[PDB]
Amino acid sequence: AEPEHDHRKRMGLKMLLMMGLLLPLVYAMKRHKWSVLKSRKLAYRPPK
Amino acid sequence: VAPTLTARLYSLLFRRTSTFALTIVVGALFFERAFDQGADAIYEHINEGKLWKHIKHKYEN
Amino acid sequence: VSASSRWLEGIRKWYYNAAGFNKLGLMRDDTIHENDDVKEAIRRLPENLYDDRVFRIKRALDLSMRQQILPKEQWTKYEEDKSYLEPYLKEVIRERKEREEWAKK
Amino acid sequence: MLTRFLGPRYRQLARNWVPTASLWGAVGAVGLVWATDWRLILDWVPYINGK
Amino acid sequence: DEDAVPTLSPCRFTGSQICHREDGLPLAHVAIAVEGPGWAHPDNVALQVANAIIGHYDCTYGGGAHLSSPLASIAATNKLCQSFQTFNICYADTGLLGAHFVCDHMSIDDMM
Repeated sequence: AEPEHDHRKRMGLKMLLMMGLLLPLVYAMKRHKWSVLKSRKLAYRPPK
Repeated sequence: VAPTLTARLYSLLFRRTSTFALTIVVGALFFERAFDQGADAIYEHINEGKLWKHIKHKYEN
Repeated sequence: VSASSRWLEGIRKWYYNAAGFNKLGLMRDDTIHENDDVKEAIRRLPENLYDDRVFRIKRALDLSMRQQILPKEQWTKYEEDKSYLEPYLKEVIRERKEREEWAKK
Repeated sequence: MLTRFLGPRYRQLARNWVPTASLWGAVGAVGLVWATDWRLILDWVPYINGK
Repeated sequence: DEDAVPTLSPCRFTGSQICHREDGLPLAHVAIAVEGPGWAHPDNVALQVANAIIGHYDCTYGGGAHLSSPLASIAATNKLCQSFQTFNICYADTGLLGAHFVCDHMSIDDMM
């Protein structure tokens, strides 16, 4: 029914180990560029 | 050596977007080897005798 | 004068706290949907109320971005909540409804 | 009609962008080498001849 | 003399942004800088040259399109500001090296 079986599970392991590197790294890449915005401090200074 | 090495990396390899790109490309070739090695070998070790790569010796020539 | 109208008030104060715009320093009039009637009443706001309004919203969208909330101290007390827009908004709709009756004859 | 571009400044400015342009072909070829698995070249590389 | 004369501490450069937004004012002032080496350093001479090449502009400058400086030329042709100036302020062991300008609200990007 499914000769690809062991080939697909092999790619799956890679997919799992690859995502396991990339997801933290892509996250670390976003977290960086938003770090400017995430730590910005507002002050309002109107007259009187 | 253990602190001033991210530094050494950056000067030599990361400043120039050429050497940056060269590093990622040179670095990717070496990674594709080491990964398709290691992970295939991880995948080997989790079956150990389910696969025709191990059976091979049974039916000779 | 009344036990029960203090209760409708307690229901109202509940829903207010429950809505939780307060939690991001907002006032009820900061939260209103901008339609044409609303848009104009913002136009009509005096300098200070306008500048205060832009700051409240700016502070809130900032919190909303960082998924946070004010100190409970710094939230907007239900009683302390001024319907600064109300009279303007009412005057706008009032003017529009006039134009609408005139358009009918 | 490219007579315009022949003078001292232009040769300084080419001479400026030369080490960069050098490395950009290094990037581009080695990428093509890796992406096609060029066989002919890659046999030379220790480690990477996995056969 | 003898008691509690201290030397200056070194000053940490951040690199960082301060934006004080006020649309009631008719033109924008931006001032951008990287960190300078300060008074002593031979690099001041060379930086000052590079600065000189970028130079300065002002809308009262005689003859605009034909200015040597590619900043100042494009600035004048495309009416991209009212003023700019390069600078290198020195302190002991540090300083501010960059430029400051002044322009319309729709120039701030192009000028940048």
